Amino acid sequence: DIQMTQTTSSLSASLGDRVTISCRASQDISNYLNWYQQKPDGTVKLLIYYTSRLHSGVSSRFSGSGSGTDYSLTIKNLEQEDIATYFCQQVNALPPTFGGGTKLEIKRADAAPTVSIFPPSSEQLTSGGASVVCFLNNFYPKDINVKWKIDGSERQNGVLNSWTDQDSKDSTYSMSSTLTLTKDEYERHNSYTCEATHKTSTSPIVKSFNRNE
Amino acid sequence: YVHNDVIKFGEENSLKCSQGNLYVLHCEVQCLNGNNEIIHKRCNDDIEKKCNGNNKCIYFFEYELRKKTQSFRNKNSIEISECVESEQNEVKTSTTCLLSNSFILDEAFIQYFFFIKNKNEEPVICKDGNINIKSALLHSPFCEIKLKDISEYIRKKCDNNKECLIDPLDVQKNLLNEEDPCYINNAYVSVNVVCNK
Amino acid sequence: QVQLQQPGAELVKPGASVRLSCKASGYTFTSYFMYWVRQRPGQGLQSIGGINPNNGGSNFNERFKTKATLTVDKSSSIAYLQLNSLTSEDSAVYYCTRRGLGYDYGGFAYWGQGTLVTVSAAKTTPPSVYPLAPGSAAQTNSMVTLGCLVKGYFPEPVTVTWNSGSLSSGVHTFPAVLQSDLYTLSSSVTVPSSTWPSETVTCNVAHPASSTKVDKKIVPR
Repeated sequence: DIQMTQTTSSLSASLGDRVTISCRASQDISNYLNWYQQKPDGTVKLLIYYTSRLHSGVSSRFSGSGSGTDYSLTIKNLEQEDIATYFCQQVNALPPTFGGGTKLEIKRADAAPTVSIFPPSSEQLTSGGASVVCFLNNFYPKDINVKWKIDGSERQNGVLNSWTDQDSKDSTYSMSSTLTLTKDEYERHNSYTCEATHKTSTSPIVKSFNRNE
Repeated sequence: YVHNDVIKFGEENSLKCSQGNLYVLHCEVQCLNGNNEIIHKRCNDDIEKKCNGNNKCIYFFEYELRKKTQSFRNKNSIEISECVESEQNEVKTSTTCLLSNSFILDEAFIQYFFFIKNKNEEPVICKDGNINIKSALLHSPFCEIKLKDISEYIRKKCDNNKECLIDPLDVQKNLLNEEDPCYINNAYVSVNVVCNK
Repeated sequence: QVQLQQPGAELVKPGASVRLSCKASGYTFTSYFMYWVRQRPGQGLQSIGGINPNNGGSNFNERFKTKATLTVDKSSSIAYLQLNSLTSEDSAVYYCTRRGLGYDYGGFAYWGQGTLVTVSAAKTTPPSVYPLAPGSAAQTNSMVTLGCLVKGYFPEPVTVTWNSGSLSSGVHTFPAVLQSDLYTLSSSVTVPSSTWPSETVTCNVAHPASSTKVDKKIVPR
């Protein structure tokens, strides 16, 4: 099995930019190299085959080049739609083999999170559980931290966090933070707070409610 | 022996038979057009005119719009119209050497072995006796499926008849429901056949 | 039009095997190899192997020489990938795929949706869905964020839409997280304050593994 190597794991470029993604085979593959785009939803599309032949319907912004072991995918005038993972593949010697892929992220202006907090629903409480939820939406860059407080006391146990991939339409990121405890413990306290610390300010963005209101 | 050649535009292909004469099996052009899409064009007839029935030939392919040189090399040129100059362009073609290009089989009780072109219309004919197919194989060495055994089809359609039409295009289009240009434009057949009585 | 149809999901007990199907249509099945590809959740594409439907002959990538068995049914134009004696590490999406053209340099232009194989002893369980409704708010033009919390289901995937797909912008559906053999996920939607609650907002949660859909209306509290 010919080993394929994509050197860059992850790429960040601005709109309109030109990006190059490289691929290297462990032995001469005589131009039998293909390129694929996998969008965040998992759908795989053929872009280029035989080094440089565009697949039908693919935009001429994509081009391929190379020979021997070394091959390059070029994307001109980057568009938002281009957020994806790009994979090469040799078909010179069966079985075919893929490179490890290169993730492409599109730059945008920094953005503070939009923070919203939700108490447990009546429905969930009726079943005996109590989840407090907090969304930190449409921020940029990726890195963010959230802290939960219950009656002023920081709380770590029972917190489950989840992060989206980069939004294909506005290039932002979003996060969900869910603090779960028993209905009994929930009813032993009054105020609940989630605090988002993001590089767009030293002061956390704070959202809170009181259970008895 | 089958020569399966892949050649660029500009590159000369020089064929020569140690014995026998050339028989062209298929030819295909793949090139960018002015609308920067990959198109397919024929070249079989051109190669046949230069090569078939000769012990040697030489040719190269070139573009409609070119700077015309004066050179003795030019007698070997074959122009392909709608193509525009591009490294993506490519011709794939195969030839083989045979002692005879006739499909009339003169003797009984001896195996004949020969190839049948991509778009053959000439029947195999026993001068004496009737046909009996030992093997009929569909070759497509440039495609991901390289070989199909069509012996049973040819056998039922020809055995115990005086003549047999083996038409790879009709076999593929009508028996195998083939639509892919790789197979349609480049497959060819080899046959092993005997005339009995 | 070329179509390769795969089931959304397979739940397989550890140590058992499963036969994945890939039902092809819109082209002549015997004119192409069928190939298969694996993708573990956060990883890349890995080729498994491919089969010639005319003679049943196949090639395999090294890592799958025993893990995978390829067959076809020419009559019904179905390709099968049998995965043998699975472990949790075989949990992954499995795609079938075929070349766009029959040339030996062809790339893989047609892909099935991929089957998410979950290797686990846990039992299928439908989701509970809870509404995430905002508290009191002034009469201002600040946009309103709503949501739904989905808990207690197994296996993945669940899909979420809003107003049966009508409300498509301003939605974030977050990756599921596994806890105690149960998944939890959530989705948010942000709408103009002029619309909800007079215009209704409902989240629609689909869980094909349990054949269940839950349509949770978000109501002011």
